[PDB]
Amino acid sequence: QVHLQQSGAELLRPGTSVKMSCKASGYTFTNYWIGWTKQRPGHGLEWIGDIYPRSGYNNYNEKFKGKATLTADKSSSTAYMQFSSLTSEDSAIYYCARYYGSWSYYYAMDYWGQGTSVTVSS
Amino acid sequence: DIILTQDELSVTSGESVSISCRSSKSLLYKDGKTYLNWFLQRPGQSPQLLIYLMSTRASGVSDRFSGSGSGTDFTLEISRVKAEDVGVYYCQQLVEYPYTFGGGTKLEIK
Ligand SMILES: C=CC[N+]1([C@H]2C[C@H]3[C@@H]4CC[C@H]5C[C@H](O)[C@@H](N6CCOCC6)C[C@]5(C)[C@H]4CC[C@]3(C)[C@H]2OC(C)=O)CCCC1
Repeated sequence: QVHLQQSGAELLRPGTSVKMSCKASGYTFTNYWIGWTKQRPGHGLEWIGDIYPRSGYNNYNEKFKGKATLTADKSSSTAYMQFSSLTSEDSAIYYCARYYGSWSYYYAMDYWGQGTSVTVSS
Repeated sequence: DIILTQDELSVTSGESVSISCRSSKSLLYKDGKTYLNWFLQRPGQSPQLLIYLMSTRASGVSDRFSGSGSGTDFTLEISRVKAEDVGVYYCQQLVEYPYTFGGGTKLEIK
């Protein structure tokens, strides 16, 4: 069955970087877009960015363009998200998810990871 | 950015309910498609997809769920509400960058 397995909870100091993983199984990783979402209490869901693993094409919500870096390793079917310059506002659950559709068009996140909890504290 | 507005809070089991999502702008794209999605986030779980392109039920989703809309008003209809439908319902648009979500509407059964 389709599965997106995300890495475990992180507790980090302000100004550090984190790199979290999203390992895909049960479908062809290079045929679908992956995107990342941020969920904090009081702020519902926010879109961070998408990547098309086959091509490495990535694009961002302007407000995360400074902060988030998306990559994909085709050989391990793993997507990564790196966050630099962590602040207390980065304390959130982060999801990865696959999009229904193809390469030239997609419609919605159809299979979701379980979320990675990042907590930023001094 | 496109703003999607939902009430924070929405019932007895078996009743019908609907969730409203109001867009600041038309979500119709030049291809005639409306890039509006509905997700359910059950308590302590990841979001799950219900509806895409405003009115297409995703594979494996109960036909109790249906989506409609017109102009800037969108509706998720739920027939015969069940315990498994409890959670937060989010709308989302993919017609313009950045992609944006509604604030979520919480559904509880009494
Ligand atoms: C329906 C409209 C909404 N948007 C469009 C914008 C669309 C993109 C425009 C640029 C394209 C370049 C190239 O041809 C393709 N690349 C695939 C990756 O490898 C490199 C080649 C497809 C490409 C990235 C498109 C994919 C689908 C894109 C995101 C569409 O969005 C969706 C959800 O389908 C427009 C504004 C917001 C996004």
